[PDB]
Amino acid sequence: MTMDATALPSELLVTPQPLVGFCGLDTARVSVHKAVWEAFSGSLQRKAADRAAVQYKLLPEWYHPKGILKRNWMLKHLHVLPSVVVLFQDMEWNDLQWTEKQVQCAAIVQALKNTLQERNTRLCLVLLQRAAPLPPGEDLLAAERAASLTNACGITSKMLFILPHTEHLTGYALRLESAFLDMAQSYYALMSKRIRNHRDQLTAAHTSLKIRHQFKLGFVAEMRQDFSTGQKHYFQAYANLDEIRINDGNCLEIKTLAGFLNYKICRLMFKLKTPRDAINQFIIHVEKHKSRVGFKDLAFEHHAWLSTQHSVFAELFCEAIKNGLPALQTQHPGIYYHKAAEFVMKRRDAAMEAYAAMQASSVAEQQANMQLCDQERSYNHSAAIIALLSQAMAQFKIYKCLRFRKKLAIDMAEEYLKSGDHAKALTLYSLMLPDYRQEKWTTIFTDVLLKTLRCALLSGSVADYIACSVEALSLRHQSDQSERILILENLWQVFQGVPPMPKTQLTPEAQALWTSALANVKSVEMCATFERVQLSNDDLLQLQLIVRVLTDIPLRIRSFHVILADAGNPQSYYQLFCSTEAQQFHENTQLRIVRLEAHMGTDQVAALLTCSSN
Repeated sequence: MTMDATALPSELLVTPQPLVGFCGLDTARVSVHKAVWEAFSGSLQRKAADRAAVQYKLLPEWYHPKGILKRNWMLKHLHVLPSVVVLFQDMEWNDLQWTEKQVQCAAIVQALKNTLQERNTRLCLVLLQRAAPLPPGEDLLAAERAASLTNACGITSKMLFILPHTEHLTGYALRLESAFLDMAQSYYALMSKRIRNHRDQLTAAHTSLKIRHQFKLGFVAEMRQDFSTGQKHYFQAYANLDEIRINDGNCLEIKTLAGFLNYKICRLMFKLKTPRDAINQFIIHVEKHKSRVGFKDLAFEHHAWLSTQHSVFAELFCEAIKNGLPALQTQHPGIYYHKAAEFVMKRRDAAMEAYAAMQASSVAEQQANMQLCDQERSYNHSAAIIALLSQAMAQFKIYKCLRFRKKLAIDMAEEYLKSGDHAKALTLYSLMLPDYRQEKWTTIFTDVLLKTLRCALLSGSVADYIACSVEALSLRHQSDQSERILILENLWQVFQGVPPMPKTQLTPEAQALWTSALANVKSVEMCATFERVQLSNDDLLQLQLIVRVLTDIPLRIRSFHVILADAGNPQSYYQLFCSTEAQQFHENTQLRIVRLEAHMGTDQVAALLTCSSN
C-alpha cells in the first residue's frame, strides 16, 4: 500500500526455470541416490534443449492479496515453494519391513501434505526400486500396497511411480521430468487464475497492486516459457507506473521499479529475437528517466542508477550474443559500456562536490543523508570506471572500432593518474604514442605528449622521459619557445645526472624515484647526407651530413659521434670539422646510420628519427 512493491535488485537475473524440491536426506540414502542425482544432472551434461528446464532445490480499500502482498512472499514464489514435491524412499516388497515402511512413509507424507496444502504444490510420490522389475498385473500385494498408500495420503495411483535401474532409470527420470513439468504448469496456471481473480478488484486506484499482479504473472509466463503474456503485463505495469505522476522526492523507488521491469522487458525481447524493440525500449526509458528527476539529485541519484542501467543493458547485449543476435552488434558492439563509464566518472565527480557540500555544515532524516555520504565514500574506489572501460575496450576490439579503444585507453590512463598509479598510465601511454605518430593528427599528438611527459616525470622513467622529450623537440613549434628551452636544459641535466629544475613541480618521493634510477639507464630534425654511396676502389668522404635544427633554441655545440656503418664492410645549419672518414677499403660500399650519437649538448637522442635512408 505505502510500502514498496518489490525491493529485490538483480531479481532472477538467471533464466527463470521450473523448480522441483524435496526433503533433506542423510548421507547414505543419498549415497544410494547418487546415481539418480547425476542422472538428473545429465541434463546439465546433455544439451540444454534436451535438458528439461526444471531444476532441483532439495530442501530439508480492497483486501490485500495472498502470496502476492509481499516482496518476501515474492522471493518465496521464486524458489521456496517448488511446484512439485516428491518424497523419496525405495519401493521394496517385504514381509515385515514392508509394513514398517508403509506406516512410516504414510505418516511422513501425511505431515508433508499437511505442509503442502495451503501452498497448493502437489506432492507426487516416486519410489526407488533396486529389485527386479515387477510385471504389472501379477502381484495383488502390490495392489494392496497401492491401495494402502493411496488411502494413506490421498495421493492417487497415477501419481505413484517406480524407479528402475539405469538402463530404464534414464527414460523414467525423463518421463518424471515430463510429469513434474505438467503438474508444475497446472499449478502455475492455477496461480495465474488466482492473480486474475484478484486483478478484477481494486483498492481504489492504488495500481501498485496492479503492478505486482503483472509482475507476478510475469514470473508465471517467463516460467512457463510463454515469454509473451508476461512481457505484455510488464508493459502495462510500466505504463500504469507512468500514469502515477511523481508525488515527491521518492523517485528512486519508481526508477528502481523501472529498471527492474526494464531489464525484464528488454531481456524478454531478446529471448524473442526483437532487438530493435529492445533498443528503442532502453533508449526511451533512459531519457525518460533522465527527464524524471528534478531535485535530490543528491548526486547519488541519476548517476549510479544510470550507469548500472547501461551496464545491465550491455550485459543483455552479451546475453544476446550468446544467443546469437549480431544485428545489434553490427551497428555498435559495446554501446552502453562507455556511456556507463562516463556516468561513473560523473558519479565520482558528483561525489567530489557531495563531499564539499557535506563540509558545509554536515533536523529530520539528515542522518540518513550522512550515512548516504559515508556509503558513497565507500564507493570512491572508482575502479568500476576501469572495469567498465575494460569491457568497452574488449567489445570495441570485437568489431574493430580501434579509434574508441584508443580513446577509452587514454581515459583509463588518465584515471590511473587520478588513481595515482602513474606506472600503469605510463605503460598505456607508451603503447599509445606510436599509433598517433603514425596517425599524424598533429593536434592530438602533442596533446597526449604533454601528459606522457607528465607521467614520465612523476614516474621518473628517465629513459621514456628523454625519448618523448626529444620527439617533442623534433617538432615543438606548436608550443611556446621558452618551454622548449626548459625541456632541453632539463634533458641535458638528466643525461649528466642533474635533476630537472621544476622542483616545486616535483615531489620528494619522485625525487627518490629518479635519483634511484639511471643505474641501468644508459645512452630539431636533421638529415644524413652522404656524398658518395657505392664506393669505388679509391676515394675519401668527409662531413657532408647536414644537421638541420627545427627547434629555435640552438643545440649546444660540444661534440658528436657517428658510428661507422657496417653496410658491406664494417666502415640555421651547423657545419664543422668532425670529418670522420679518411681511409681506404673495398669498393661497391654503401653506408647507413643507425642513430645520431648526438653529443651536441645531449649525449644521444635515444629516439629513432635518425633516419637510415630518407
